[PDB]
Amino acid sequence: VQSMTSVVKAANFILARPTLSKIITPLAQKFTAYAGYREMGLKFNDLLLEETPIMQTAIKRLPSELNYSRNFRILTAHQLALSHQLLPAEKAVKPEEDDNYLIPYILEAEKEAFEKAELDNI
Amino acid sequence: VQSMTSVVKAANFILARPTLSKIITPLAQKFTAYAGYREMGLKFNDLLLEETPIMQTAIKRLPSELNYSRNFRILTAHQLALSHQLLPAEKAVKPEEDDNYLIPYILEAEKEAFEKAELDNI
Amino acid sequence: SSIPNSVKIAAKESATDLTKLSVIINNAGSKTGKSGVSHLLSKFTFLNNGAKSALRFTRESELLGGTFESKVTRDALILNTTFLKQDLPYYVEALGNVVSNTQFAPHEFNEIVLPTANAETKLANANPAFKGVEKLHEITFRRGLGNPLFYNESTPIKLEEVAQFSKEQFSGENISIVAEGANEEDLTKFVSESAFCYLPSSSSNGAKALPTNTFTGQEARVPSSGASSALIGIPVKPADFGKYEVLSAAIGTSTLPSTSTPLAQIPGATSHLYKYQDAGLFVISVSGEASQVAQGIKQAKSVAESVSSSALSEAVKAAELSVALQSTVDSPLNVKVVAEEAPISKFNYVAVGDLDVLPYADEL
Amino acid sequence: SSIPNSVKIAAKESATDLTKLSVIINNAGSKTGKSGVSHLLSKFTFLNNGAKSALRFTRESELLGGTFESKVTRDALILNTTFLKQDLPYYVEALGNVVSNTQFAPHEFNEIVLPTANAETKLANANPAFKGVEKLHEITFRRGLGNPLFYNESTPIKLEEVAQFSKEQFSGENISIVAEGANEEDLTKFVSESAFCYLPSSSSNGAKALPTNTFTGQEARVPSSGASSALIGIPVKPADFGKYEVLSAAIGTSTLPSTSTPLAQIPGATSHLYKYQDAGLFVISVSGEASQVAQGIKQAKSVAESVSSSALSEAVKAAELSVALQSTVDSPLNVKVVAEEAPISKFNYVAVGDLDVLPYADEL
Amino acid sequence: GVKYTTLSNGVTVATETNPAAKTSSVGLFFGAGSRSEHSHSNGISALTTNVLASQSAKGSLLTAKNDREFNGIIAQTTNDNITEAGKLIASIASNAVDIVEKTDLTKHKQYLSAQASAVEADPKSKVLSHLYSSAFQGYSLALPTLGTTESVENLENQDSLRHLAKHLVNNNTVIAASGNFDHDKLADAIEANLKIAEGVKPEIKPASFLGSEVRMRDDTLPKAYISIAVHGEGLNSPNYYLAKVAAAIYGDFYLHSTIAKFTSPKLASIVQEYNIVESYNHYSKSFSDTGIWGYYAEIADKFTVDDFTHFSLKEWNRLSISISEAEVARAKAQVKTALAKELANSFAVTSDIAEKVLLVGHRQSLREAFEKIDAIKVNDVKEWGKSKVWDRDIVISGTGLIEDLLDYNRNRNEMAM
Amino acid sequence: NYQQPDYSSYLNNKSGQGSRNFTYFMVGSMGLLSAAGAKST
Repeated sequence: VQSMTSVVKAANFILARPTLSKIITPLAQKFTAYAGYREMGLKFNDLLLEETPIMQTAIKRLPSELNYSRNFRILTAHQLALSHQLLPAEKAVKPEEDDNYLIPYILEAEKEAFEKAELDNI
Repeated sequence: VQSMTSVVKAANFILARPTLSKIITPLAQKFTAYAGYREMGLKFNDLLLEETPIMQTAIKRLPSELNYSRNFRILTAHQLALSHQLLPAEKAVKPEEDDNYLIPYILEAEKEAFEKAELDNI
Repeated sequence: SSIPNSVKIAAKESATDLTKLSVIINNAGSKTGKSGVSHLLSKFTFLNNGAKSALRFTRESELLGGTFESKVTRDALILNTTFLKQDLPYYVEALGNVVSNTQFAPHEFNEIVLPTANAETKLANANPAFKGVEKLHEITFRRGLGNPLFYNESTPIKLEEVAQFSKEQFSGENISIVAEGANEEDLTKFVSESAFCYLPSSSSNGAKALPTNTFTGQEARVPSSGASSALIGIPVKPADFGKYEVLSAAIGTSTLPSTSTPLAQIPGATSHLYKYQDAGLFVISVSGEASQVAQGIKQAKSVAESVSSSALSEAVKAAELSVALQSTVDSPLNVKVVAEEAPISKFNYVAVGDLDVLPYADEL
Repeated sequence: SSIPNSVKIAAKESATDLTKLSVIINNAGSKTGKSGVSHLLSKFTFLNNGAKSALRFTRESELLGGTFESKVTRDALILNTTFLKQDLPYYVEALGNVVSNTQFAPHEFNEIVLPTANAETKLANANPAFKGVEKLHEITFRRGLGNPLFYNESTPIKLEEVAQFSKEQFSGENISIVAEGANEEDLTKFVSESAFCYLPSSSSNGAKALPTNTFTGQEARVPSSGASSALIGIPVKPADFGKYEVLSAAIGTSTLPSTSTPLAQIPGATSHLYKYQDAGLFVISVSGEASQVAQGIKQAKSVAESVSSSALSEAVKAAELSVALQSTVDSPLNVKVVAEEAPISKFNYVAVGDLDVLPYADEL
Repeated sequence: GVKYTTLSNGVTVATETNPAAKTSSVGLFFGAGSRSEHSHSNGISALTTNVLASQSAKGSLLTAKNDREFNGIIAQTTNDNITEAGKLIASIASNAVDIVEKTDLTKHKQYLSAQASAVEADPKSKVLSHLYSSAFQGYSLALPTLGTTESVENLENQDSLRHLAKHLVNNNTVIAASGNFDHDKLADAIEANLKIAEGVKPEIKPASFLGSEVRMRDDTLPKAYISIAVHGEGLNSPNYYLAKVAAAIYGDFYLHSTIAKFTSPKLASIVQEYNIVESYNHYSKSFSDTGIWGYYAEIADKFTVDDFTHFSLKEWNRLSISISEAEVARAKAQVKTALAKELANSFAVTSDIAEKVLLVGHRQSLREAFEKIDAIKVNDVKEWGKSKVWDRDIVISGTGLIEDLLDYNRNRNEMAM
Repeated sequence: NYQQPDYSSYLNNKSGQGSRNFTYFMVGSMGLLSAAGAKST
């Protein structure tokens, strides 16, 4: 529901101030680690709700290699959920591998949608 | 339901003998005239039940000009039935135009189907 | 006038209260780059900018009542715009942001430029005359001017190629701004304060197309469904553009739809002199049913030759009219019509459609 | 042996207990009639008969374990059949009812002969080598042997044309029955008592294809998606079939898949001598990626010439092997391999695919 | 230099002389199109004009202008050769009857019949041509401008000679010009060479709009071509520009254009959610006293014709309600540019000046038209929408793959909610 | 294009915006009579 643009704006709002970054960033890292999605072979962007015209547009706009890697990650996560087993730390998605690859495309789609809404509303 | 081949066979079975042709042919002509389909712009073949794979195949193989004429005749009949009016004798389908144009194609399709059934049944 | 980048600027008054401003990229046409890159670039050119997105710029332009178009020619890439005189400072600025800092985003290459380019190519090639003309260029000019005007899948193009063809092109020397209904001083000021002044003075790695090297006598045949066509093409030096123009006006030309011309008496026939910077191509084409075209092209050939010089003289004024009509701002022409004899013995021939019916070059 | 209709009958023993019986219609191939009628006729040939419908004949043949096929070649229309020796009296009779009294029903023209022909044409032309070979024939022989081997929509064909091309063709003089694994006397008796003896002795209005009239030096280019190709074609008189065959076997040929040949050392390259009654075409083809093909075709050309006669001598035995392998019953050949020098200076050239990369004839 | 000149006879010479015109053209027009024909003589106006335009020209380009209402011959030449072109047409016109008397119409009739058939082949021209007729069935305005094959074949020199003598008269004829030339020199040249018979202006045959649907379902075509329009304001109507502004609100669209995804009109964004339509074109065709306002559309999908008509007509409803100021500002600007674009070519303005001088008796330069359009507020458009669109009768035409085009009642009901 | 069938006799004699107004009147009357009957039931 929340626009990816809004959450990115809030994250940059916080990150611009070390007073809050030094407090929240460790908490955010711990919360992402405890979220449990990495151990299933998923990156943050894979969890995003696809069933949204903006999101579907962004995925359709994704490069072939990234799209195939995402397909494999989703399939692996589904298999792990089905088998009720998790990857070990060796095979789990390392924190540095959460590259937020899909955020640029989603932000571009959101910018296009917002421009459309702004222009047609005048 | 009855195969067009069977009815054609029976009609030729009768027509081959003047003893029965001289009796039935006038009756058949009067029955077709009184059938009331001619006054609606329809030929006998237009009345045939299209919803049968053999009939659909026969129609599909129909020449372009005959197919278009049949489409116009069917549309005219639908319009007349809808408007509850009939063509006068001048515009009605004269007996000589009941050319049985569709019978050859239906018979070809029936022969193909019968050959298939006979061959695969051995 | 010009700016330090050596950008040529020409401006003259127009009949109506309508500024027509066009940017002619001298050698960014289909002749210069890899076959078809010019067409794809014409598709990208307005689709994004550093200053404005596609949606914002298109919406603002339509609100302004203007029209913007990007047409690819073998010589140059033309960016046409037609807007009210009031809106000049906007569109010129936009064109600046078009020539430089164009985004070239992949999501546009895959969504709005490949589908659009393929649709345009299919629509144009559906006409056998255009397909025949493209083949005739391909055989008459082996490279450069022979490159197809539109993108084709037979020559895959990667986005990076288009992006690298926009750069090292689009240099100050390599573009010319032409305006009808705009004051030259005002346009010069706007261009100077626009993005154009950030352009490279001279391209470091410009393509520098090789000499034309016209090849005459070649023939080709292009099987095609539907309407057939037959075309005859004479390569010409620039100095002869006059002669052939007169000849065209003598027999009949597409630019001058007019019955009673010698060529119009045979259905589907038309002539036209494609003009370029260093070479030209006089094309006599017949289109329609293959059986009709077979005799029509031979009659057109017999008409192009055997045209009397006395009758050719009256065609001088019609040729001047045709040049003036073709003198539209995007493609200015300085052609001296002379009425001298124009040879045809060096023709190339191309047939499209029912190749079984259409004749071969040895039948003329 | 022959029957009063002048039908030529040849029969010889075969290695296996498999009668291979073929009917070669001498000049019913794509060379003779309107472009493509031979292909459509090949589709029609087994699709009905006066004696047997298509369904009954196909079902009975499959019950008999035999195979029937109709392949169109530029010279002749071949009707192949392969069946156990026991089933000869059936199939020969069938072929009679195929050559004559074929129904030619429109419901088959629109259902089974246009879709099948179009599918085969698309499937074959998908291979750039085959498309290039067809174009190379079209440019080397402008008519007759140059006619495309398959039906194309660019030359519409009406059923009446196919029916009228079956008649006035298919004459006793114009067909030859060739059998492997069948006694000539028995086959002669069966043919005499079959429908063949009802054929016209000589066609009243046979096409009588005009002399071949080979045209050399011409080049063409066929843009295409996917794999590219480049072909070089030398027209040859029948008496030269030996020479070029040896040359082919010297450099490497499709009929003889074998590494270590001079031509095989460059990927995708192969040579083949198409042989016909009155003319032949030696074709050197390279297929694959356009960039690779561009240099591959030049290397193949440089290999075709400069081949030492001493090295050419060893190729004589391989050429005899290739002729024997190509001596399949449907296309018998009598070729005297001689090993003499074979010129290549008179080559035609055709490129398919990424025309931007592939070279032109002037680059060899 | 729009100034007008009236010769010793009642012929008016209107010239849009303007420096910096690339080329100049002169044309003599008489107000007799298909409007002033009848079914037996339909196409005679085009045939007689083609014969005159087929005459030899002294290096000039004679072309025939054929239209529902007006019809004439136009000569285009370089600015220095305009006087010769003027003297030429006067020679053509003064000798019109003599030329037609000896002229063999067989070749011209073939050319005219070929034109008419070619019009039928092109789906857009067929749909529009049928559309205009269906709206005006029963009146002469329903006749095709170029006529029909069977109608043309019956034409004879007597038919045209009767036509010219009825229409080619001083009061029913105008002379148009445009380009860089002196007006007086052209007028003097014409007066010394133009000799035509006097006659009363033929009363313009009346025509009335009748909402109807004409379907030419053609299942062999690759796309469905449809046009839907209402009784739009014609010439000499105060809303003439207002009708054009309303059309520009919905504007044009072409699915395979780079501008498709970024174009302003609301309907353009709506149709792309399913790729409903490949191309559509809103227009305001205006005749002497009657006009047709609507759109032409080509649908490349059999299953989306009803979807398009529903959405396009639903968008028409917004003319009377919820029409945005931005749209009107866009439409006003777009029409002004489109209006100026039409008048760029000297040939185009020569046709235009002849049309107005005949069908309305006066002409407005771009200065006046811009002053009028600029004054169009949102309210004025909304009042026009209620007057001419809201719940008003539509006329429907369609040729290809029409099977999905729902019948008239469905489409017409969408015109109100 | 062609000659349309003559509808002269079928054409209504009444005004362009008036006949649709009368159609509105009776369609709304039918709707509100149906509403009254449904209310009663």
